[PDB]
This record gives sequence, structure tokens and C-alpha cells, in this order.
Amino acid sequence: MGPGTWENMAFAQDSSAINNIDGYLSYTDWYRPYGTSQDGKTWYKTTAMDWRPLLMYIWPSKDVQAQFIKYFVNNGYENANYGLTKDTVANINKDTNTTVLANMAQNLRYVIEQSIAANKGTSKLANDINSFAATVPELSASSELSLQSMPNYRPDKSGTIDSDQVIFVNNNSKDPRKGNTSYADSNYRLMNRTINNQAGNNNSDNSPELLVGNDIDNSNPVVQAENLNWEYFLLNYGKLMGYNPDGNFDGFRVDAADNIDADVLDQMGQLMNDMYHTKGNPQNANDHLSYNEGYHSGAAQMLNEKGNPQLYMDSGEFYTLENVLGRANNRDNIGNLITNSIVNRQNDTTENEATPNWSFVTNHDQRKNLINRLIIKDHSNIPDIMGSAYKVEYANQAWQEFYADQEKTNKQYAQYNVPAQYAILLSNKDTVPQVYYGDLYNETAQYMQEKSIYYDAITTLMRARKQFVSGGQTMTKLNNNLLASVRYGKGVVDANSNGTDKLSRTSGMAVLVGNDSNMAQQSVAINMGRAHANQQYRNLIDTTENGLTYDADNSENPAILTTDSNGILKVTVKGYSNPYVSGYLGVWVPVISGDQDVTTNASDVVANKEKTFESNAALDSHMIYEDFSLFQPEPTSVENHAYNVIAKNASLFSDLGITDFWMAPAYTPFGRSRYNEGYSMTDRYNLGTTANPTKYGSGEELANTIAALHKAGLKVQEDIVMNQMIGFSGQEAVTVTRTNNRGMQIHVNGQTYANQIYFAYTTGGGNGQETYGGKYLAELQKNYPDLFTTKAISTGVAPDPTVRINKWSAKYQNGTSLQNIGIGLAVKLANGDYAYLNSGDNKAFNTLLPTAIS
Ligand SMILES: OC[C@H]1O[C@H](OC[C@H]2O[C@H](O[C@H]3[C@H](O)[C@@H](O)[C@@H](O[C@H]4[C@H](O)[C@@H](O)[C@@H](O[C@H]5[C@H](O)[C@@H](O)[C@@H](O)O[C@@H]5CO)O[C@@H]4CO)O[C@@H]3CO)[C@H](O)[C@@H](O)[C@@H]2O)[C@H](O)[C@@H](O)[C@@H]1O
Ligand SMILES: OC[C@H]1O[C@@H](O)[C@H](O)[C@@H](O)[C@@H]1O
Ligand SMILES: [Ca+2]
Repeated sequence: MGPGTWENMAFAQDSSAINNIDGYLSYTDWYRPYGTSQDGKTWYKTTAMDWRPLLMYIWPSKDVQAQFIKYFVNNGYENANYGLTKDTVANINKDTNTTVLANMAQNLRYVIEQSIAANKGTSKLANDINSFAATVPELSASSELSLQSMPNYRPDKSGTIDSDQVIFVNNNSKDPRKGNTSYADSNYRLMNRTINNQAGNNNSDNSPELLVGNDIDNSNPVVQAENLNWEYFLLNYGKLMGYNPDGNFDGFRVDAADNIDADVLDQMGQLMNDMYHTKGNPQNANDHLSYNEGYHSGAAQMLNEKGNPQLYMDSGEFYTLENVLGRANNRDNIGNLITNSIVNRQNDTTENEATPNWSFVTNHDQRKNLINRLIIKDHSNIPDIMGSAYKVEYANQAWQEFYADQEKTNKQYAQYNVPAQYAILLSNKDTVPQVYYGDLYNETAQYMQEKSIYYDAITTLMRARKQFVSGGQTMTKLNNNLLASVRYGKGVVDANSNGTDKLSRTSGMAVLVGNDSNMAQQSVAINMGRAHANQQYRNLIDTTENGLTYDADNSENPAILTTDSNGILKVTVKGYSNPYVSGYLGVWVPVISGDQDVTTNASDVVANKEKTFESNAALDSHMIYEDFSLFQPEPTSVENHAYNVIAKNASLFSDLGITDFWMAPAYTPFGRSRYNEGYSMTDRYNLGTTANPTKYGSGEELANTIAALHKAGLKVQEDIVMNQMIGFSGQEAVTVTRTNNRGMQIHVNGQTYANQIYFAYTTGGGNGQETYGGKYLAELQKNYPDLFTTKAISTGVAPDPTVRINKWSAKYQNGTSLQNIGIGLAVKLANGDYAYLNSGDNKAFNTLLPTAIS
């Protein structure tokens, strides 16, 4: 033919001239037409570099075509000579005649080609297309139907939106109206097999499958084998990388244990017993301490029934501590500290009975909830403030407000009675307590550079624990708002024991806590036990008008008091109100001359063939340290990499009685993630290089840090994160449905969608996954064949080591939180059929394209 409008056709019907996603077309993608023109008269053939946006040629409707013409004429593509002025376009809409819309669009393409010529490139055009697309609901975030759009929405302090999800469903249809994404089909995706619902027949926990990100299908037997690979890797990190050969993790902090198929918890425990013989061997179990993060109390029962392969997280204790001691007003009664925990501590005088557990005053997420509350307070009328309208400047403002408020007596945001919360935590029996980095240090400064105001109080309590805390526990109300928590000492079982250990006489502790700042002054009697008659006690911590004293300076009691002939200690107390105490805090320990360490060895406790973890004096001797904050800043030098600062201070952590060091998730972070902390990772096996460190440092540094912690006598756990990955660079065409956090379809303001092609980011994993994914499966099968013959509960089948995961894609994923791309990107023709490019491996339908690009 002669030259003309037919040159709008695609240069060729394949991937060399039409971008596509598994054969489907996206309205925001570009294509190479055969030719282009600036006036409709002279037409120029296209080089391989001359690509154009599809939104110049096709649209999902007449409405959107009219908006496009309108928008471009109002943003630099006005030309009176081609019938395109602000006046000529002001009234056009979906009901404008078809032939004049097509004419206006053709003339606009000429006007656009003139702009491309003038600007010597498509750079401005590309920005104008992106700016236009953001104003069209079906081509942008709002059509995904966020809960944030609801009238008078209240943002959630968690900073995630639980019900903003989509599931990936099967679709092997031959109907072009439904499309086909069969490469992403699965025989698994068993969702919500969480905690006691592992077998699908007890949802008394109602714990959700979905949190945030791309949710991994931990019911897929190939995925379950890959988790064993990943565990084995981390447990031998340093020697498998050729880095420090003692730079190997000893165990795991298990992220999101309530939100993944519980099979993986059974399987992790099995692996670690195969490798280290933990079951029935407290010394081996305790050397490989592992503990599960969760806020559902039903996990205690689950873990007991399983023989306790990991520690239960006692969140009840945290909420009790905050409700009793931490509020400004409407404090719960002091007695709740006795009863409202997974362990009742009224008179706790036995061992191997309580649910093995870990407890805390603060963790990284709880500090975040406070900071996000503050952000929401500071910037009301911004409903999506916790989603896409979040700005780091709001966090900075909140942190400045927090540090100021933390120093006040009348705190508006920060917790009251932080020292007393710790005094209870670190004296409690039948728990492994967990101290938070950000309660010892100002967590937004460079790593460990600024001590927190609570550093002195908490570190005093930490050292005394190692020296003194052992034996039975009794907690007793002395009045309606004040309590004494007493430990009787190593080898002292209860208040009536004489003591059976050489350290019995000189160990034990009394912690006095009240939560009424107006409490009248009075005397109180504390029962130290029969092993502690006529004995001198030191005033470790007492309260003063302005704070705490560590040497009985200007407090109600002197530096030493002595018990009577029955073991009763007599003490004076009253209510105070200062930045450290709202109520009262007192701590008493026996006076001693030298060093003392009351740790009980695991070789000396009762072994039980059916238990891994047992709550006894040996396990109680452990203390966990959370080494990070979400708001930890990017380092300013190699010397300030957390890993190097940590290695340098190894002896400090040992001196504070820390036995188990919880290291942040060390994985390569998604660069655009909110915090760059490691839970939003793109590569599960790359833990940073010298050229490209993570927030915390390089892999080589990590291995040296672990070795240095081992040299100081500590064991080290890695935060293992099976639930989600975030930041995949590869898009895939998936078939999806709008759901809540359990994968059940919902409506949002009366609207919904189901079985729709969505161009989600799903594919990636980095070179770490390529190299290390499944690498160790052959050897694990050779050494521990039972791992791949034991039928898992949720599926009834063993993990499958015959397939290696070198690259993640949707077939291994349950779904995703909303990705802010739009549900209408997928090109449909007028009749509703999906457009499709039959090329290469994409054979699902015959090539079918819009008529505008022939
Ligand atoms: O073209 C731009 C960009 O596009 C792609 O990336 C899109 C990305 O979308 C999805 O991930 C986003 C997610 O859906 C959002 O909810 C949001 O996640 C936030 C949380 O909202 C936030 O609270 C926090 O989460 C942490 C918790 O607070 C904490 O308690 C603990 O549990 O750790 C959590 C994990 O960090 O931070 C996350 C992360 O910011 O933002 C997400 C994206 O930032 C989808 O899952 C991703 O796979 C998609 O990549 C391209 O990938 C990208 O290359 C391109 O530049
Ligand atoms: O942004 C669209 C881009 O698509 C690529 O496939 C082309 O090679 C680029 O020249 C073009 O600009
Ligand atoms: Ca999950």
C-alpha cells in the first residue's frame, strides 16, 4: 500500500514489537508501531527504538478515551490547527459520537508526534502518560478497593491494612472472557492452617493467613522442603559461605508463627533434632534455643501437645504490664501481675510444669505502634497516612515528640513505669525474658551511640538477675495497689525451704512494685523465706522524689536492712510521681562480697524423652536480647555498621547476662521498603556484601560478629521469615479475587472483584535464590531421610526435595496485599475478551489484538 493510518498497526505480532505479560497486554505498556506521522500526510517508518504508549491508540472505554484527549489537550498538547483546543475538548465525554472521538484521537497523535519531535524524545510523553494514568481509577490504585477509601476511615497504628488483600486462584479456562493463567495454578494453597487449625478442624484461634506482602504458600510440599534448605543454610552460614567458620546461627526467632502453615514449625523442630539431638536432652535443646513470635494464646496449647519444639511468646504478660503499670490513667489492679500471664506466679514452686515461654516489656513492633499512633494524631484528615501517603518526615516529627515525652513525668505517649515493668520481667520465674535494644539505647541514633534514660535502671536489673535470681517465686499483695514479688534463691524451692545449694543463702530477690502515685506512706513486711533469717540485704534500687537511687541517697530506706529471725524484711514505701516511677519501685538483694552466678546447668535438670523445651531453672537462666529497631538509621560509615559495633561490644552483652542474641532479619532489603529492616526482602540468601551492605552490614561482617558473640559465651538466633517476601521486580499475570486476611471474598463500599487478571509483582529471589535454593536438599536427604518421608499434618504428604526453588513465582504464593497498580490494566477488547499475544511459550489463545493496532 501507499503510506497512511494503517501504519498504526504493530510492526510485528511478537515480543520484539509488543510488550506483554505472559501474553496479556497492559494499557500502561508501550509498543512499536509500523510508522508515525506529525500531520497525517507524511509517514515515517519506525526504527527499533521508536516505541509509543498504548494509551495513544487504545483505551478500556469511550469514557477513558475522552479523558485522555481532554487531559493531553490541557497539559501541553493544544493545537488549534488540528481541532484540539481547550474549548473544543471541554465538553467531550463517554457519549460523544464515536467518529469524532476517533478523529480527535488521530489528530492528537499527530500533535503528540510534533511534541516528540520538538523535545527530541519520548521522555515528557512518558511522564504525561504516567500522570494521566494516575487519574483513571481502573489504571491506578483506587480500583483495587482499599479499606482506606471507606467514609470516615480510622487508620490502624500497625501501619498495615489486614483486609487489603487479594488471593491467587486457579484459572485454566479456554474462554477468552476469563483468560488463562495456568502456569500459576496450584494443588495446594491450604490457607489458615494456623496454630490449632493445622488439620483444618479447629478454628478456635481464628489466626489469619495474610498479613502484608506476597504471602508464601507454606502448605506447598516443595516450599516446605525449601524452608528446610534455608534453615540448614542459616545454621551453617559462615562455613557454607567460606566466611568465619564459627559464624553460624544456633537457632531461630520465628517470624509470624501464627500466620503460616503450622507444618513448618513441626518440620523445623524435626530438622534441629535430627542435627543436634535436642529432644530429651536439655543441654542440646537449650544450646539451640528457638522461640516463636505470636500474639495468640492458643499457641501455648499447640506447643505443649507437640512437646515444645519452640518457646511460646507470652504476649498476655506484655499487655498486663502495660495495662497495670504503663498507662497514665485507668490502670488495672496490681494483682493482675500475679494471674494474667501464661504462668500464674502466686506461689510458683515446681519445675517442668509451666509452658516454656519468652516474655517482653517492648519489641520493635510495639514501639512502631506508638510512633504510628503519634503520626496519625499529628496528621488527621489524611486517611491513607499509613499506606501510600506515609512520609518519613512524619516519623521524624513523631520521634522528636517521643524523646521529649519519654523524659516527662506526665507522659502523654510513652510508657509509664518502664523500670518497674523490667524489674517484674527480669525477676519472673518460668520464662526467658527478652530485653529490647531501644530501651537501652536511643534507637534512631547511630547504633549504640546514645544511651536511653532507662539504660542505668535496666542494666542494673540485668546484672543482678545473673547474680541473684533463682528458686521458687511468691507474689503477694501488701495493699490494694502494691505487691512484693520474691524469689527464694538457687536451690530454695519455697518460703519454708532451708536451701540445698552452696549459693542458697546468698541468692534470691525482692521486687516491690506499686502503681498508685498517691499511695500513703507506710511500713510493709516482705517474706524473704526461712533460708534468709537474720540476713543483711542491699538496697539495689529505691525511689526518690525526682527518680531512682542506686545507693540509698534521699530515699525512704537506707543502704542496708536486715531481716528478723523469721526471714521477714521490714521496709518503708509511698507513692511517687517522676519520669522513672508513677507509684513505687524497690529492689532488695542479699549483700555479698565477691562475684556470684546462679545459673543452673541443663545437665542438672530433669530430662524428659517427650519434651524438647522444659520450663525449669536451667531454661530460666537464659535471657534474650533483641538487637534492633525498625527506626534504626542507615549507617554513616563501615565502623557504624551494626555488625561491627556489636562485635566490638561482645563482652558488654556477656557482662549484662545476655545468653541468646536475637539478630535482625539479615536478608537483602527491598530498597523502597518503609524501614529497610529485613522483613521486606528480595533475596533470602544474600545477607549483604562489602559493596552492597544491608542496613546492618555485610555477610562477612555478620559471620565475624556471630563468632565474636560465640567467643564471649553467647548463642545467636536469626529472625527467620517464612511468611512473605516483598519487592519482587518481575510481573506475572495472575487470576485474583478481593479478600480479607483469611482469603474470604469481601465487598468494599458495595463493590468487589473475583477471578480477574491482575499484573502482580510475584517473580524474583535474586542470585541468592538462584545459587542456594534447594542446594543442600540432596545431602539432607542422605543424612536425614526421615525429613522427606514424614507426612505433614495439613497435607498428609512429606516435603518434596525433588524440585529446587531457584526463583519465586505465583505458583508458590497464596496471594498479596494490594500492590497499588490497578485492577483494570489488563487489555480487554470491546466484546470483553482478553487481548493476547501468541508468542514463544505463551500458547493459551490465538493472537487477538485491538483493531486500532490491527
Ligand atoms: O513502581 C514502583 C515499584 O513497584 C513495585 O513495588 C510494589 C510492591 O507492592 C507490594 O508491597 C507493598 C505493600 O503492599 C504495602 O502494604 C507496603 O508494605 C509496607 C507495610 O505497609 C509497612 O507497614 C511495613 O511493613 C513492615 C511492618 O510494619 C513490620 O511490623 C514488620 O512485620 O515488617 C513489615 C515489612 O517491612 O513496610 C512494608 C514495606 O514497605 O509497601 C510495599 C512496597 O513498599 C508487593 O508486596 C511488592 O512485591 C511490590 O514490589 C516494584 O516491585 C518496584 O520495583 C517498583 O519500584
Ligand atoms: O518505555 C518503553 C521502552 O520499551 C523498550 O522495549 C524500548 O526498547 C525502549 O526504547 C522504549 O522507550
Ligand atoms: Ca501467611
